Formats: sequence, C-alpha cells, structure tokens
Amino acid sequence: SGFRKMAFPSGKVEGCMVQVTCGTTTLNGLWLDDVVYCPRHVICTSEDMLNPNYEDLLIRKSNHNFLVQAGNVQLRVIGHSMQNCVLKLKVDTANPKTPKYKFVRIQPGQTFSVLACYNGSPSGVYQCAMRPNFTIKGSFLNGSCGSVGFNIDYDCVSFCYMHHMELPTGVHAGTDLEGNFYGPFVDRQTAQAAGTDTTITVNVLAWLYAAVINGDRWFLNRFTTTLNDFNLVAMKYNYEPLTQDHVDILGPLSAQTGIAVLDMCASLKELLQNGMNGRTILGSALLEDEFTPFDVVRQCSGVTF
Amino acid sequence: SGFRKMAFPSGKVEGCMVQVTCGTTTLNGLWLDDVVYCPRHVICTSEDMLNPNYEDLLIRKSNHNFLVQAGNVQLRVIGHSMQNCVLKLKVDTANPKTPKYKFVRIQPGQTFSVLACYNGSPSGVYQCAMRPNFTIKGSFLNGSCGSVGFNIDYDCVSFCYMHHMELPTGVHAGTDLEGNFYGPFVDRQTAQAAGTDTTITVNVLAWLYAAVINGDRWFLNRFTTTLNDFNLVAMKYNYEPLTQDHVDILGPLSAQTGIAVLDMCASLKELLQNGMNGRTILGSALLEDEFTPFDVVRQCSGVTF
Ligand SMILES: CNC(=O)CN1C[C@@H](C(=O)Nc2cncc3ccc(NS(C)(=O)=O)cc23)c2cc(Cl)ccc2C1=O
Ligand SMILES: CNC(=O)CN1C[C@@H](C(=O)Nc2cncc3ccc(NS(C)(=O)=O)cc23)c2cc(Cl)ccc2C1=O
Ligand SMILES: [Cl-]
Repeated sequence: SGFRKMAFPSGKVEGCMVQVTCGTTTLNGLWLDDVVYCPRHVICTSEDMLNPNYEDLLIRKSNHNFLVQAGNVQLRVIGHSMQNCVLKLKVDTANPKTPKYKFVRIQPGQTFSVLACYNGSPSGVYQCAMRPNFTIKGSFLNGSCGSVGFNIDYDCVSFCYMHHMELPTGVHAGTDLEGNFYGPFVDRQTAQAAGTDTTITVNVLAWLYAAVINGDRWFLNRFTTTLNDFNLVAMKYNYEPLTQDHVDILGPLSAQTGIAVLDMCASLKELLQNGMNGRTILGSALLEDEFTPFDVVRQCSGVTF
Repeated sequence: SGFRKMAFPSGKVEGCMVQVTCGTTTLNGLWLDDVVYCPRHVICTSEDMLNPNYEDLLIRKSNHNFLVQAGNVQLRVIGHSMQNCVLKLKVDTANPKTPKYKFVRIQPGQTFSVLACYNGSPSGVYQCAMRPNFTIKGSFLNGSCGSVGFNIDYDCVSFCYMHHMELPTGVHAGTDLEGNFYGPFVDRQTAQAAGTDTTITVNVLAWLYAAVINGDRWFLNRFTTTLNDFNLVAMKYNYEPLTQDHVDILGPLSAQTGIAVLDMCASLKELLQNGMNGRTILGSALLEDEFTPFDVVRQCSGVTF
C-alpha cells in the first residue's frame, strides 16, 4: 500500500556523469562507451548566447580546448562533432561503468527520473513529466545544464532528456540525447516563453485508478459519459483532450478495478465541478497528473483493495 | 528555480542490496563489509508470525539454511546472530562496493531517502519523513521487507531505516540498522495500529521559506506572533509544538528571505484559520511537511555527493 512519486534508482546514471569545461563555462556531460554528450552551448560565452553561430564557434576549437573530468581523473578528448544541439566528445577511454542503454525521444505526458548534477557530481534525484507545452517543471540551479532524464524499465537505461535552459516562468527546456529540442525552443538567450500549459488527462485518470486500487472510492458516481461530452467539459478546465488511444491504454486498469474508462471519466468531470470538499485522494488535495498508466501498474498492487 | 521532492542519489546503496531466503520466505538484505543485515522475521513462516520466539526459531537454523544472493552470485554464510529485530549474517566475502557508512537513529520530523527493493533488486527511490507517530507513509508491496532508508553527508552514507511491516491503515513501520523499532511496534502479526499523527511544524515553515525563495509570496503578511501564542494555535490544528531549537534552526532561511520565524508563524496561523482560498503554494493545495530546513537549504544551494 501507499503511493509515492517514485524515481528509478540512479546508480546506473551516476556512473556516467562527468564535468565538461570550455574556457570559462563548466557544465555536465554524459559519458557512455568512449563518447561524452553535453549541451553544445558549453562553447558559448555569455556574449555569444543571443545569436550564437555554433558551427563558427566550433570550427575554432581543437580537441584539447575541451576539459573533461570524471571523478578525479582528466579524460583525453580525441575527437568532436555536433549533432543538432548536442556536442559529442570522443574520448580515449571507454566508461567501464557504461550500463546497457538506449536513446529514446518521449511524448508529452511521459514521465522520467532526473538526476540533477553540478560540476559532474550528482546532487539529487526526482521524478517529473514532459508537460503538454514541452517544458518540464524541474528543480535546477545554474550549473545544472547537461543533467539527464531517464527511465530504467528492467536493467536497460533509456535516456530521454538532457537539460539546456530555464525559461522566465521558472520552468525548464531541453533536448533528447540526439540534440533535438522538445518544444519550439532554441538554445539562444532570445525572448522565449512557455505556451499555456494544460493538465495531462490520461495521467489524472490513471492516478484515480491508483486511488481505487489502494482502497478509495469516495469520488466515484453512478454516471457515465461519451468521449466527446467528456472532452467538451474537460477542455473548459484546461485539460488535454482524451483520445481513443488513451481510452485503450487505460483498459488494463479498467479491467483490474471493474470501473469502465468512461465511468472514470464521469467521476473526473464531477471532481472538476465540485472540488474535493475537504477530502484528499492519495494524500493530495489537487488532481495529480505526473503518473502515467504504466507508472500506476508498475507501482500499485495487482490485487485491488 | 523549481522545488521538487528530491531523494539522495541511490548508487552507493544499490551496490549493497542482496536477496535473503530462508525456507519459503524471501526478502532484502543490506551487505556491508562481511555482514548481511536483514529483518529477523525472515526465519518465520506465516504461522510463526502469530507469536514468534525468535531465539528458539534461530537455534534450529544452520548457516546453509540462509541463501544469500548478490546479483547472480551466491554468497556463503559462515555465521549468524541477532541484534534486537535485525539478523546479521556473517558472509565469507567483504562487499567490494561497501561505501563509507554509519548507522544513525533519526528523530520524528527528519527526512530520508528510501530505496524500495524486491528480490534484492532496487526498483525505486523516494523521499519521506519519519512521522511524529513513528510511521512512514511509504510505498511498499509484499517482498519489500529489508528495503532501507538513508541520508548522505559528503561521501558517507548514514543508514537510518530498515523496512519491516505495513500497518492496517497502509502506513509502514521499521527499525534502525541496530534493529530497534521506530515507534511502539513489534515484529509479529498481531493487532497493531498507528497512533494519531500530527503535522511537522518546523518542516512546514521550512517549505514556506522555500516557496518565498521561489517567488510564491501571497501568504506573507505584516504580522508577527509570540512563540507561546503560536503554539496554542499549533495544538488546536494537530501541529507539533515549535521549540526555540526549531526557531534557531530556521535562522539562516529567516536571514536570507527577510522574514523572521515568528513572522512566518503569523502567515502559518492565518493559513490554518482561513485556508488557501483557492490558491496553491509550490504547486500544492496542502501545507507540505516532508522537507526539513536542511533539505530546503541543500536544494536551494545545489550540494553534491
Ligand atoms: C534563467 N536563465 C537566464 O536568465 C540565462 N540563461 C542561461 C542559460 C540557462 O537557462 N541556465 C540555467 C539552466 N537551468 C537552471 C537555471 C537557473 C537559474 C539560472 N540563472 S542565470 C545564471 O541568471 O541564467 C540559469 C539556469 C541558458 C541556456 C540556453 Cl541553451 C538558453 C538560454 C539560457 C539563458 O537564458
Ligand atoms: C499488511 N500485512 C499483513 O497483513 C501481514 N503482515 C506481513 C508482514 C508485512 O507487513 N509485510 C509487508 C511489508 N510492507 C508492505 C506490505 C504490503 C503488502 C503485504 N501483504 S500481505 C503479505 O498479504 O500481508 C505485506 C507487506 C509483517 C511483518 C511483520 Cl515484522 C509484522 C507483521 C506483518 C504482517 O502483519
Ligand atoms: Cl513516450
């Protein structure tokens, strides 16, 4: 019993974190096999950040301008190349701690663990989700660039995010490990803003199923809804549209609890109308949207209370 | 910017987790140097748990009855002994991954990271607080016994909790690493219940300071209070008493934000008496009490391990 915001154990990723320095700029890098991946803006000064020409800045660097430190050991850079917004530094030593890994690009609503790092040293681990507006609500200070997001379903690490910047609202933007940004953001200090964010409807439904599994039903009602009528109401509360894919994805949780997806949709409609009336659901007074259907099945028991 | 429930990086602890089996019972063990620590109830069957005589059950067990598995390697048990509610299995190999460590007993209100394990394999990491009623609101399924709680200071792991059981309300109970239970609990299947819980006042104040540091200031007011008048209010809302030690501990946060501790108490009193009025603080509609003053300073400064 219980339901916590749970991160994956971070050990496999801690063994990959290194410090990358280029002149006055220091940030984090991810060392896998003989390559160190890091944000390409490590080659920028504060005066280069408005309209950097990364190709022109990079051609002026040699391998020995990149200082890479793994623990108390200096690695030797023997090559470099840029792939989109990521810099790949070839080093003369393969990381002996390289886990089994993949690079995966995720979609909004997906969750992942973040290992926040500073100067190549891990400081903490937390769970988060790719918001519908492609930002993440992380906890990052100056020097955290290059910190990564990942999942570890089984013993293979799937790297999905590399941290690049903080927007004016305090939210964060970054790329996949191939250097493609999530969202309409650029690695420039030009005026940029997060678009209006919305609630991840499929995740809220998954978390309501988690509450039923853990033994709570106060929020259920005797009603059902059509998918279209649910979407017409939920969009008035800035909730993302629920698609037939989302309904299909919630099937296993529906079969486990005995509550049809559209019946859970009616409960959500009523919660949005009434609020909680002094009650909580899984220790929260707000509707939680950073647990996916996959997270709920992984964390909860297979026997409903 | 941002403020997340953040756990310590778990790598140093992941390298210590093993699987302990005795008969039909399988649970987790902690391998440090040449000793494996685990709950003494691993020697119990479901019938024995009703009223176990652990010395009598232990005397029949030989070293070979304990099956200890570290990864895909079977360790050899060469001795066994009990210390309070923990079983110590002497093994023929010192753990090469043993970090610098200490065993520390924590007090209610203190926080720690939990590495949830099943079959000696870590599955997740989450942050939690020892409640004033000595339970923890964890997330644990059958097979999680022996999972541990810890903090990190510099490069030293301080082990503070070992998981033993789940109470009827779904909350959890366990021991320190010397086998002394936190709370008035015993390791047997018998009628046991968590006492009435209270809110950790010093931690709520720390989290209000974190919200201010992050730009959430709507709850601030011009008023102050005496410590005695505040504690009358705290008693009324089932909040723990605030001591002069708590006020002293919040000193640095008070000096950083410009809000005296008793000034923040006046904000807390108004929040208890009037609610949030549809507003949130750090994305929560409830007053959060699982961040200590030290956690707030650490996360708002980027301390690494
Ligand atoms: C808030 N940021 C800024 O005012 C300056 N800024 C620097 C940099 C950037 O966002 N770094 C940061 C990353 N994560 C958390 C941070 C918390 C705080 C912080 N503060 S600071 C020292 O004043 O920038 C910087 C942080 C950046 C990188 C790229 Cl690729 C694009 C744009 C920028 C940029 O605008
Ligand atoms: C809720 N538990 C029970 O009804 C039976 N029970 C077993 C055991 C115990 O609490 N283990 C568990 C620990 N953590 C999470 C658990 C989730 C689920 C779970 N399910 S079960 C197998 O069907 O009880 C057991 C869990 C235990 C150990 C001690 Cl030292 C003392 C008493 C007990 C005890 O009463
Ligand atoms: Cl995805």
